[PDB]
Amino acid sequence: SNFAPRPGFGTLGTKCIVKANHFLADLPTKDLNQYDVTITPEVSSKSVNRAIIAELVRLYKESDLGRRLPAYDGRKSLYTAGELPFTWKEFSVKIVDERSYKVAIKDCPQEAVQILDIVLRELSVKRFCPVGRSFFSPDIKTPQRLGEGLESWCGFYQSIRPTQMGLSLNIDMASAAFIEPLPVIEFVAQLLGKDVLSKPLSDSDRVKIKKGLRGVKVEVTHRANVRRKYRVAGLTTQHTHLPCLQVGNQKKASYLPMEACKIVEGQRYTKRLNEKQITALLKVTCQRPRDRENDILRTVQHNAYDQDPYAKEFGMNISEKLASVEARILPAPWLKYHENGKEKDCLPQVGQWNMMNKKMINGMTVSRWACVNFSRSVQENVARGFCNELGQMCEVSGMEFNPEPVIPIYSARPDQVEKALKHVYHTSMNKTKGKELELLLAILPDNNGSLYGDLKRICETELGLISQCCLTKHVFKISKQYLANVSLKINVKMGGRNTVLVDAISCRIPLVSDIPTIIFGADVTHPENGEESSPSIAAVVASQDWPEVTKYAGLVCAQAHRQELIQDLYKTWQDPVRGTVSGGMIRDLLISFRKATGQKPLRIIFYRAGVSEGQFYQVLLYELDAIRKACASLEPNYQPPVTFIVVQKRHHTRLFANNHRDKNSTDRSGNILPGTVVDTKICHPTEFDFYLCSHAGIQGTSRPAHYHVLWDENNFTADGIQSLTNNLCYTYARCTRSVSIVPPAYYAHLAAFRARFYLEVKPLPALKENVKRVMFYC
RNA sequence: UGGAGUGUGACAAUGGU
RNA sequence: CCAUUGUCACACUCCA
Ligand SMILES: [Mg+2]
Repeated sequence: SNFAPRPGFGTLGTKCIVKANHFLADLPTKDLNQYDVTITPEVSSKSVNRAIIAELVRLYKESDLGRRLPAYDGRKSLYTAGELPFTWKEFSVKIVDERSYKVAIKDCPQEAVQILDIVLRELSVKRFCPVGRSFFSPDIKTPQRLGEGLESWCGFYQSIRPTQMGLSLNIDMASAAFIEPLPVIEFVAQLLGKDVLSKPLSDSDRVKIKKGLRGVKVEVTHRANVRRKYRVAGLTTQHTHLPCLQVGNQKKASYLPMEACKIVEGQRYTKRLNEKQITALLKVTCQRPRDRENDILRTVQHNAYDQDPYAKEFGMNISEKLASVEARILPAPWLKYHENGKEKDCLPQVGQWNMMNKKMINGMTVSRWACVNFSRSVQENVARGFCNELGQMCEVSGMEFNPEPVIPIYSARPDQVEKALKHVYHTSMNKTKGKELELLLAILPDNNGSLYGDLKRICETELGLISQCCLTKHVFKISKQYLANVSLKINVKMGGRNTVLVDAISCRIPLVSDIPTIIFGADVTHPENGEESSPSIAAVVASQDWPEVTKYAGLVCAQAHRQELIQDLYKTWQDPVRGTVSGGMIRDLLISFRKATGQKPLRIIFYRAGVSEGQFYQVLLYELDAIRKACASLEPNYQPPVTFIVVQKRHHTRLFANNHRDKNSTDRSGNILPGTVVDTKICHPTEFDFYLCSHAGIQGTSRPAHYHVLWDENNFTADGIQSLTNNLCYTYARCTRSVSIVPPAYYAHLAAFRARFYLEVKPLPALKENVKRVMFYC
């Protein structure tokens, strides 16, 4: 039917003013009429068809139409200011640069602003040039060259969206690099970086220049007045040392001097960017959020939708100022640490912190391990020193480490990885009278080349041993931060936890810490390798302790090729021995939660990540039906209130600060503070969703996460969801900062990306039991 | 593959005509 | 055709 409505706006948190990029567009719903084309031929060239329509209209702008400027999308459709008096016009206006075109002519906001978007694209095409959807214009921000002849301006790309303030036009900034409009002499001088007038060019250099100039339009300069432009037919094999240029038809071999041509501002694309060019473009493409806001503001002031014949003939209005919206800043939560450490409560300042004089909540006390060395550079002494230093860092960071390994560090070679792992596991099994190995510190080389894949495939699919890898350069140059951040992984990998929310411990967080609640997750990772052969694999994670929700336990399965839905939540196959057996992922995760806590969950919160607005409804229907069926098949009369929350990240809605000279910014990359929520004036007006940016920026802008709360049953308040999501966004296991998208929907993608190595329709090999209950993937 | 983030390229899924 | 999103790869920056 319909999604879950909005139960209001929040009030808690501080106040601040954020200026997003959503220019409100006063829609002119006076009158708009569509039309069509009755053409006997067919032209597939968008630009050519557009020129045709323009010329044909000019041929009869005032003769028959009358004081009108009709539009044209690019298909069988024309949009005017109304219904024109004529009904049976006949025109066969040809184009000369050649077939007769015989013709016989015969809810309020959506259609009107679809016409608005059509005329927007028409204006952009008429003024600037088109390129992969995004229009780019030179005279925007003083374009400058970044390479030999490649110079990059600042383009843009609009998209109307039916937001809350009345539908609004959107704007973003995209950059492309095109060749400079300079004489060929200077172009060659900059390309080769050497003297060219007195120094003859080599054959390889000549071939490179010919390839670079292939397809480049050139205008003759030997004529003062007739500077006709021609396409480059080729370069002749034979300052007279400069080879002649072939233009025109291949049969009509015309030779011109290299100095008798010029660049005609190339249209589509230049030669593929190199390493030295991509770095400069990256240095220029993304700037501080202040500069991003300035360019977004400028690209509409320059484009000037206000003063335009189309705007005059329709009345459409777009304010040249970015939208100003109020957006509360949620407060950071309190974190409880083990009492043995100097500090027991640390609050995150700007969304990040470090464990100075702090100790993890639970130390799993690893006492058996081995270190396998997959390299020739690092040797026994260096590997033993690295292991000892990691042990000392782990002991000072919270859990006891056995100072000496079970077996001496078994050096090996990359090719015999299976033999090395088998020997190490079996030797250490033989010793200690058969006690399983807690962890193995692999040390794999810099450019492993599937060694990492083979290692993390064997150690989990076949052996059942929790592993941990470190590159060679880190071993050679160890740092306290690096050792601490690997110690966090080692601690969470053994079923322990290291950070816990103070609110959850006290059982005070709303609608979560009063009855058993499990916070799920989901994601997919398509193969992008061939077609119909490599299955796309799906992952699901779920919490496994109610008083504090920090421990997850994921499990993965393969599914059909490039299917976005999580194919198998609840699958039933006939089994004559047992009957109509059930299974999937939901049954297994609920069973694991029940075993690991004691009480069946009584409220499911689900964080399905990565779906499109086009298929929100279909994915909601299928996943929620699967959840209901799975839970109903676990115990009769067991229907927990589910709460879908779809997470999106790749969205083109930025967020800046009202004044960029104040304390309303982070330490660096002075965009918004970590924790802002913007659920007013930029969102789906009738569906409950809210932007959010829980992660401190580092450079460039900060792409806020766009949570889109789908079907909701247990009646969360909007402030309740915002607070719970921001708070949950802090308890990240493998890091000490604040994550962008919440860990329940982060671990899913992380485990799905992990599971791609397990394969080598066609389900993946199962994970061993003793590496499933713990966070193997993280 | 210590981790977090934001730029680009390539490829891909889905909604309306 | 017009979009909304996703995966992968590379580059850069930052952490005690
Ligand atoms: Mg993902």
